[PDB]
Amino acid sequence: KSFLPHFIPKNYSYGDYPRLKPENLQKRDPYLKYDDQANKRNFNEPLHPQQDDLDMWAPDHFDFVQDSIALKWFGTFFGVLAVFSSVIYIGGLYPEKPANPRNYPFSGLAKDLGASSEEDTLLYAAKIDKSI
Amino acid sequence: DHVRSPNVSFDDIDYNNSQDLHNAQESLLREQWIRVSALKVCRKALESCYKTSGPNHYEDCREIAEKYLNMLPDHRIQGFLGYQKNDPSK
Amino acid sequence: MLVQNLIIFNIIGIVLLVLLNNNNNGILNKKSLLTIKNELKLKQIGLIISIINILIIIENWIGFNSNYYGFQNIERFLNIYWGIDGISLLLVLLTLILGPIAILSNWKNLKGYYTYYVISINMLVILMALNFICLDLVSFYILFESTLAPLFLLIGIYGANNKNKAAYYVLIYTLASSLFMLLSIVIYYIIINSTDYIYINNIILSINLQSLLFIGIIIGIAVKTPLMPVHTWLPTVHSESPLGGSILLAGVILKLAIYGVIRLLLPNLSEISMMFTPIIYIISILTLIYSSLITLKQTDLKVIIAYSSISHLAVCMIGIFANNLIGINGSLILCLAHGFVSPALFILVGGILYDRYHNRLINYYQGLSTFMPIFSIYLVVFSFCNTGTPLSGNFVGEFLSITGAVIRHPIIGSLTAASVLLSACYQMKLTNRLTGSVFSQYLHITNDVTNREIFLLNWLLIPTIIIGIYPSFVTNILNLASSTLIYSVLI
Amino acid sequence: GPHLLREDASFQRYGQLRDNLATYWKFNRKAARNVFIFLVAVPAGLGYLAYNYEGKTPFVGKRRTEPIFEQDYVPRK
Amino acid sequence: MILLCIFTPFLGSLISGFFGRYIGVNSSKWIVCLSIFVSVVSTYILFIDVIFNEIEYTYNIMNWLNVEYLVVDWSFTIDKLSVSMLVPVVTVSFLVHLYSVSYMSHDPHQQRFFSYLSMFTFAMIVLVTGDNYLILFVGWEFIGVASYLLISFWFTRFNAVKSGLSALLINRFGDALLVLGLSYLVLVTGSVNYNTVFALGSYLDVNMITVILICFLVASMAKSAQLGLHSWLLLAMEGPTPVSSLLHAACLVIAGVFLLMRSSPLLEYTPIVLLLILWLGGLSTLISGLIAMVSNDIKKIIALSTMSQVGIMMIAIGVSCYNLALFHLICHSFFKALLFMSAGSVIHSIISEYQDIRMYGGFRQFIPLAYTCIFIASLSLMAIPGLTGFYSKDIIIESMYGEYTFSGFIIYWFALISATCTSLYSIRLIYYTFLNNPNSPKYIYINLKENDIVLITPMIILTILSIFGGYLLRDIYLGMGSPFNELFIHPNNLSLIETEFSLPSILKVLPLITGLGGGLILLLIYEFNYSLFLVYNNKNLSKLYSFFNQKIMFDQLLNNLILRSGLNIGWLLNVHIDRGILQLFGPLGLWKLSTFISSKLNKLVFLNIGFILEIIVLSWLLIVFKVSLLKYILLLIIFIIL
Ligand SMILES: CCCCCCCCCCCCCCCCCC(=O)OC[C@H](COP(=O)(O)OCCN)OC(=O)CCCCCCCCCCCCCCCCC
Ligand SMILES: CCCCCCCCCCCC(=O)OC[C@H](COP(=O)(O)OCC[N+](C)(C)C)OC(=O)CCCCCCCCCCC
Ligand SMILES: CCCCCCCCCCCC(=O)OC[C@H](COP(=O)(O)OCC[N+](C)(C)C)OC(=O)CCCCCCCCCCC
Repeated sequence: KSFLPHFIPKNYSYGDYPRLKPENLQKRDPYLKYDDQANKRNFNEPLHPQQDDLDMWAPDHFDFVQDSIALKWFGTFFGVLAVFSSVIYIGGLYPEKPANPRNYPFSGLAKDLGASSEEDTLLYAAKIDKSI
Repeated sequence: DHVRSPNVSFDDIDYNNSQDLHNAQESLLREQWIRVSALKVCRKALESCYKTSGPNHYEDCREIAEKYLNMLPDHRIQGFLGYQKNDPSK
Repeated sequence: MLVQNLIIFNIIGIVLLVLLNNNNNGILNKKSLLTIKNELKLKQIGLIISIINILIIIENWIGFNSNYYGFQNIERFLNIYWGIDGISLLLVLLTLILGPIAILSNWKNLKGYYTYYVISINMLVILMALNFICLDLVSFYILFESTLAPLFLLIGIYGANNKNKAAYYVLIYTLASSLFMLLSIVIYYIIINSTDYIYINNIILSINLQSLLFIGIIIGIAVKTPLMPVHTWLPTVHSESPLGGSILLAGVILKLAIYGVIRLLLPNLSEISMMFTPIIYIISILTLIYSSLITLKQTDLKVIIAYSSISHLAVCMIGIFANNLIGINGSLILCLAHGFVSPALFILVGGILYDRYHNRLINYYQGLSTFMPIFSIYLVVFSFCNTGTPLSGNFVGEFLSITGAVIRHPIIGSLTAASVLLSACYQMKLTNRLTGSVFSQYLHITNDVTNREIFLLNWLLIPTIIIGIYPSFVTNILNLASSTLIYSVLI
Repeated sequence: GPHLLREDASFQRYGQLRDNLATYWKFNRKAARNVFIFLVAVPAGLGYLAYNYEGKTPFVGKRRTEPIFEQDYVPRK
Repeated sequence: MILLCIFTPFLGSLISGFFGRYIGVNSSKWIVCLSIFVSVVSTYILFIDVIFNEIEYTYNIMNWLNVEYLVVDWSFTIDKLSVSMLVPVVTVSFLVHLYSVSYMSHDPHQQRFFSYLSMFTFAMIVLVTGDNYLILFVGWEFIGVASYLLISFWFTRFNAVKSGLSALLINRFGDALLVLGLSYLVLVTGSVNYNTVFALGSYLDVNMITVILICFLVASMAKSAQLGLHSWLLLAMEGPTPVSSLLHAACLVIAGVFLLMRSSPLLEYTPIVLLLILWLGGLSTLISGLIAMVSNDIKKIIALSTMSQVGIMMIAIGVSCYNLALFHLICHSFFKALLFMSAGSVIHSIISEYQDIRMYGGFRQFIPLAYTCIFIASLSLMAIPGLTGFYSKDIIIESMYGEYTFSGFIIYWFALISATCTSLYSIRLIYYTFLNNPNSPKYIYINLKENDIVLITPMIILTILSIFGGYLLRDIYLGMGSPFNELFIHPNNLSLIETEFSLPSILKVLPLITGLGGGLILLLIYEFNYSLFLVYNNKNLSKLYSFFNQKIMFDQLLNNLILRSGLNIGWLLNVHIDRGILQLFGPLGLWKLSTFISSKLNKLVFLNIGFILEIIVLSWLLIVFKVSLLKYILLLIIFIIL
């Protein structure tokens, strides 16, 4: 069922500060009546030293599955898509280009693409239409 | 009225003369701001050329774009401390 | 016509308040009329003094030439030369503006001794303002540390429960570090026989001696901005000092370190500043990143605001140490913008919430927009200004400082862009909590923001928006002065 | 005046603990590891990167001198 | 005309924000609607003048930044691209505002809601009309600001408050990268103006262009809720339905697409970024569709549909088909807004205001007008031939195969499955809400009625635009040779021919067969063989259902791992550094050192002749000893302090 968030210490010794079991106030029963109904807290109830990580204003904690199991599924999902992508690449099953890619006249539109002379023709031209 | 820069070079003054040194620092700074003004005017030509040319901006504004990219690395404020405290000849 | 008039008028102002209030102290058991209404007639005179101080610099501003290189309004007074340039002019105006604002913040929330508080505030404003117009290192240091004596007593008398600890922190942190800066100043007076700004800028010292001088000066500066890891005094001082003390400390004092870099490091130790720039960036980047993450775990309302100032001034240090005009101008713009938004956050926290409930713990406050809508409007607007949202002067300062950092160092200077995310993380988490959910069960319904607190928030918001939308008011004055600080030899 | 805030003892103890965590800090092996990472290891990583690429990034108006697209297409057949 | 189009929505926000108390609820809502309508009419006039007459409008208010060579002005331009973005923005905003008049009629804070709603419209107008990237950034930031105030409008609700914070902080993550990209733009080109930067794209280093547009890509993912920065999108459903209708149709969700299309002249010269955009859009399309088929909240399903459709625009950008992305963006803004409006009409029609589709059933006869709007919008979403979505979405899926590269072929399958899922969750959503056996109590059905005319009016206008809009505007954006110089397509990247002609005839109908045919199979199983979908029996099906119902566990991973660790780093910094070593090397450590040293010195001060005599005689050893031993004496003295 529920479990505490990460980085919540099991023990602490802050002098004479009371030592209480760390409780996530987000998991408390909402149908009960509290002095502070919004935060699910009664007046003068002691606070954990890291209560800011275990209250309503803390990030919402998800406890449907364990993080290791949740990360196993997350890697498995993208692992399937990775194998599916690599097989088609290594196998080379993706279709070939039906025709020669588009060609353009005037030395592959070199002058219209910022070229200055014949030295910089290949630096700016597109695929040159060799068949005039 | 429009006061003009008192052209003075660090290479023709004595730094012990605080007035001559002050003019050399001011003269170098004022020439650097003229380069920035020139750069902004040249960029205005590039902006106007790009809009009116449309798909022809590569050809119509080729020389202007080349000029802007060459002037950009050095058409900026560089200060006077660098040249005042250093002798390039040595 | 500036320093002479400013010192003489304020000294006469100090004497005038002392004569009136202390005339009947001779065990008279008297009642008197000046002390009626919490010494209203003595607070009013001190408030008028602060306003007149602003007019003094405005008269000299009319004659200021933005196209003139070098110091203007050069004046000899007390065997000291005083001058004004573009950078000094704006910082003086900010210091004097916060004068009346600091006094008005503690108008009717002090337990007594208003006359002592008023004189101390006006004395601090003038001393800090004079520190921007001195033209030598010795005069700079004299005014740099003269503010400690009025500030130490001010915190220890009008402070919060831990005022004793805060008074020790500010006195010892800022003196032990400034003494290392005095050593570098003493070295200048030994080998050059002068500490004049213009005289020492033209002298090139050995690369080893410049390293020693830079370290001595930077220790005094780094503690005062402040930078990590010498920053721990600032959260304690802000959380315990009175609201007017916090406004001056956050709005003026922390800006003296940035101005100190302009005067004491860049034009006189230019060669070693280039070498130290990677080290300064690493310290400031870690100061920015660490402070933002540390702010996420704070529970004191006023401490959260104190840490926010550390992160912003880290950007100012990064921008001011960039060797280009974009970074330098942006750092100066951010200092002016921070000089208004940061006091406003203390006013909202330590002046509005604290003056009603007297508790600075965050757990007692939530859903304040239900019965304090006017408070929440200013809190949200100033929260977005503090996070660098456009239309505010902070965004103009932060963007140019980040841009200047990238120009100075494209690789590690890019890390300064993390301030856009990190600043919104801690600032909005505080604002989202203070306005969200139902009204706090630990609070009783009371008055919203009053007219006096409305005036303080509005006239701190107005300069931020004006600078944010049209920063050319500031850039035009700074452009000629800031261009002198750049060190480069392009061939 | 009217004590508009209902002070809570648990909140005060929680607040006092947060403001005085330095009293109970111990320079153990756990603390030393965190101190080393934040104050030595992390600055060293930035320290190396800052000087490795210091003055080696001329990005102002950097020009392209290599063609982007391929001229001739080689079919897989 | 340009000034009236841009700043009129700002006037409505100011009027309701500060004068809404003095004019009442009703007049505040209509004045805001009036201000948006003025912008609507002015935009349509400009659309004819700009698109058809090839005219441009530029207004320069004043200079903003004048730091040496960096000059930025408060200037706004209306070119083909800007006015193309304005039509979805202002028109849908007006229809949402008209929709909001009757939907929010029972809310106690209507004046503030319309003030925030019109402010968002003004922020988006500034985003697409600025003539430089910094003016774009102004709208970019206030879009997140207004959305934060809209998602958390019901600030008394804890979930809405935290959801608004989630949207703001994730979008600020993109803003941090966006600032970094603009700074690099100033570093390389010394300007942020469109007319300056776009004129140097072919001459800049490819590495420099990649860094700038990688920052743009990260910023785009946050706004467009692509993979890795999409958790906030579903949390945006905490706000009122009019917010969701406006947000997910022609607003913040589409801001990421516009940024990449604006940067098309730069984006064409860094093919590696295009490869990243193509995969990021393709992955988000596949993931979003799978999640939407096991979701129960009606607004969550539509929100997931928005994420799936935005990715379709991204893959079009990834293949340099900026015209395809823009046209699908305009069409999507019309029928997706209709879905949210009609979804909010179903929630208002039911008395309990339930939002789970599992509690719906048999609404088709009771609310036929809402059903037809959903039915027509669903078919338009499913790219049914003849409708707006068919002319805008089907071509993009074809363009993946027409690219004829390895990445395009893989994304084609992802897009094909996305298209199949798009029909699958539309049929599933319709069946649960309108065709399933009733699940809600009988008392709900005897009080189930359609809403008023004011709510209906925007939906009918959108419904007609969801039938004929795409057919009329296809030639403007998808026509061959149409001049759209604002979007630059390199000659080597024009694949509109190989996509149109070389495609096998089977691929032209394959999405249709999988959509309608796959939808019929799902419909038959639900009606007659529902025992198959009792997935709580099978263990693998339960895990598979749970994995996609929890949205690829990304929300759990983001919170339990990334956000928690980021907060713990601050805790570690606070405990071990700020309150730790800096206190040992600080006031606390020096106090213990001072106490130890001063205690020793206190015992050395007492009146004793023998004590002082020995010290005086001991000092005589300094004279005797050679001075090179002073440091050894110094170490010895410290040893005695211990
Ligand atoms: C809540 C607290 C209160 C704060 C809220 C109000 C904040 C208002 C902020 C305004 C800041 C001042 C900006 C206007 C000052 C005038 C600027 C100026 O000096 O003129 C510049 C411009 C041409 O320059 P020039 O030829 O030199 O003329 C100078 C003649 N002496 O001359 C001009 O063209 C003048 C143009 C005046 C424009 C009027 C202001 C319009 C609104 C701001 C426009 C900014 C762009 C839109 C921002 C919205 C977001 C997109
Ligand atoms: C710019 C140069 C200024 C220098 C001179 C300033 C005035 C000095 C005090 C003389 C008059 C006086 O002691 O009078 C006392 C005044 C008036 O306070 P009050 O509330 O009326 O007194 C209480 C009596 N009741 C209760 C009956 C009303 O308070 C002050 O002490 C304010 C001035 C001192 C502030 C800083 C103190 C430390 C200074 C350290 C310097 C490095
Ligand atoms: C180079 C940059 C230098 C920056 C400043 C240096 C550290 C300043 C520490 C503040 C001390 C303070 O405030 O003194 C006050 C503190 C009071 O301690 P407290 O806070 O009440 O807790 C401790 C009390 N208990 C345990 C009861 C709660 O007494 C001390 O510690 C006395 C020793 C201070 C000596 C400082 C000399 C510094 C020498 C120069 C640097 C090598």
